[PDB]
Amino acid sequence: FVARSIAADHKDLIHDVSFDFHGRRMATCSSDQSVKVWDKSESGDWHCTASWKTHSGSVWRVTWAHPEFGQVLASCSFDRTAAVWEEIVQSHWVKRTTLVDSRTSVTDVKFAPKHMGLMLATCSADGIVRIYEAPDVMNLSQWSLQHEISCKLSCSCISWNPSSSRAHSPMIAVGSDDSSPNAMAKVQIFEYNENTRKYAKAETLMTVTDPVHDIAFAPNLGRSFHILAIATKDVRIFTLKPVRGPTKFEIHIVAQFDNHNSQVWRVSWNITGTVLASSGDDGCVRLWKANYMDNWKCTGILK
Amino acid sequence: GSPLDVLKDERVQYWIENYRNLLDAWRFWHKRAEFDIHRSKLDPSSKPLAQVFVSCNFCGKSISYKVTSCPGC
Amino acid sequence: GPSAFIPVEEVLRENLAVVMGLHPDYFTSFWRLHYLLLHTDGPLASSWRHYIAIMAAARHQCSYLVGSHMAEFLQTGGDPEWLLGLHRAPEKLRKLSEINKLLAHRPWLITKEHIQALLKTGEHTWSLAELIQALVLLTHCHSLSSFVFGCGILPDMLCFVEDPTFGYEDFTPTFRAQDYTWEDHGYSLIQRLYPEGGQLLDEKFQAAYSLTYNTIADTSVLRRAIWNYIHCVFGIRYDDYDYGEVNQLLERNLKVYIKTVACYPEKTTRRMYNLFWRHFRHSEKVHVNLLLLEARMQAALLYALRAITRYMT
Ligand SMILES: [Zn+2]
Repeated sequence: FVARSIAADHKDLIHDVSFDFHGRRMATCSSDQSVKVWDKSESGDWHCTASWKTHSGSVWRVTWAHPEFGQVLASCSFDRTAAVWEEIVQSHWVKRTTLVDSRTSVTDVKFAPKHMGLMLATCSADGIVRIYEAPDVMNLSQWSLQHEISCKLSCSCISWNPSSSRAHSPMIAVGSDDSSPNAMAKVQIFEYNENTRKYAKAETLMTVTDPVHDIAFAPNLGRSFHILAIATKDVRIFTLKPVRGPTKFEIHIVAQFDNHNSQVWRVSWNITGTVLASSGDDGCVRLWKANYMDNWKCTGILK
Repeated sequence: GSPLDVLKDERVQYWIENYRNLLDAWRFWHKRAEFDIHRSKLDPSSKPLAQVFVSCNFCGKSISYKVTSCPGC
Repeated sequence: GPSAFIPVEEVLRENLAVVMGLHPDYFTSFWRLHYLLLHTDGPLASSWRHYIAIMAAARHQCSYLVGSHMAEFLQTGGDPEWLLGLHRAPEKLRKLSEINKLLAHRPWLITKEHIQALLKTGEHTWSLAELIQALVLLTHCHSLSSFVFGCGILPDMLCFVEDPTFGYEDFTPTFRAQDYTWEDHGYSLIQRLYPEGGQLLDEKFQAAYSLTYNTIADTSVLRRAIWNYIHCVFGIRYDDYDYGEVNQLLERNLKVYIKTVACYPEKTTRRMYNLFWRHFRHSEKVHVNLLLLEARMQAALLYALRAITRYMT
């Protein structure tokens, strides 16, 4: 493995980088209140294409949407809002809407899987998470609010479940962050209940007490169960098997990795969903893979 | 350099049409295309070929002047 | 002629749009506001905006705006079946009629409980960005409905209203004027929830507030009188103004005219129009009958924004 340093030309901390659907574009954001888009070239070089200002607060998580709807982005910032920026044909990015409903700063925003239309979820610091929908696909300005859930605790991360089957109802994971010495769980699972058309309470991870800092669902591609990842002070991987109200689950723990000797900040899966990645305060990136017998082991250390 | 009275004659159009047909016999397609560019830029009266335009299924009207969205409705 | 109240010769010397053309700046600003509100893409659909305009104009019985608006609602993909009545309307605007009541008749009963019930979880819910457009639309349409009768412009409904015998009450928890003002407090909130709407409203408000009056026996005192009197009609009391000048600066004919226009605009008549200030020019009677919509809109917006601000505090 080799590295290629890229001139960020930012004025503050970069928070997230997200990749395009086809892997040729990537978007960056920072607490300097801006968003930049880089595209790869013929000689594998990266150069900037757009450097416009988006919000008036520190810009957190920035995501890409499926190009079936066009080249449409999203973002959240210290401004208690959320945007649905779009690129139109020289070309430039123009705003389409601004969802302003939360009294506290919005932390994370994640697009839904394709097979349920165009949706958008945002978690707020006060503990409210809300799902939006845009039934009129061709104009990304008629956004509507469909559901609202209360988490009874601060919200820090959100992750959708990409299971494309019709035997899995949609489900969303909520990552808490409160550090108050009162124990209690952090991660919770919310499951759609199409019988009643509302999101219910499915399961709650009781074995998680330390602050959760990032969360992620594993791509399925054919798997018959669900795999979860959690970015606590350690790295944990969970397995959830539905038994044939919400469905009843079986929660097992597979990995209890603690060779970062630090606080784990991020987690990220692959496309085929067989290798995991994570970064901690130590400063390097680890890769974990299964040794064909439900026995994970480290397969590289990138720094 | 023809003022718009000579070009309207039934004779001055027949020669151009017959030359174009002769060019068709040559199978000199691209030469004919270039000559058509020339004639069109030097003779406003000529109306180009009549071809197909596609039409929407809901509006019912033409799309020829969101990009993905139709301009009708 | 466009109007049966103003002579055609006067209009020629100086379908209802041409009437407002005698004022250039305000014609431009109003046309800009109308274009952004009803035609540009935004949080709501075009059909819903036209329906909102319809329901906000079918409140003063303005059989001019409940016209073209339904005549252009159909040509925008709207449902023809909806015009049978609100009973045929979807259960998404049914929550809007109760607040449409007081936004045209009795503004002072608005409070947190009304907006909260509007922003209530269920199978048909609004967001902030998609109800702030609705309330601005309703206020704009009420103001236009007042002004059109204020110029008496010459070019079913009862099946569109709930309890159509409401009306406006004279008046007598007053609204203190310089406690929540537009130029300091409300502008920030409307701009945050609606950036372009705030700027266009701002331009309209200062453009209307820079017009002169010419014929006077200091064309500012009568302006302030006609500006604050309509405000205290609604409940906002400016403490600084000395209110003797209100009665001492406007003829009782002017007062009855402005009350008839702003309260029950269907009650104005040609005799009612001409009975005040016959020795003037009609643009002078237009610049006065044309600022009342602005004052009405200002008061309505201030009350609505005071109602909404308490919901977040
Ligand atoms: Zn069409």
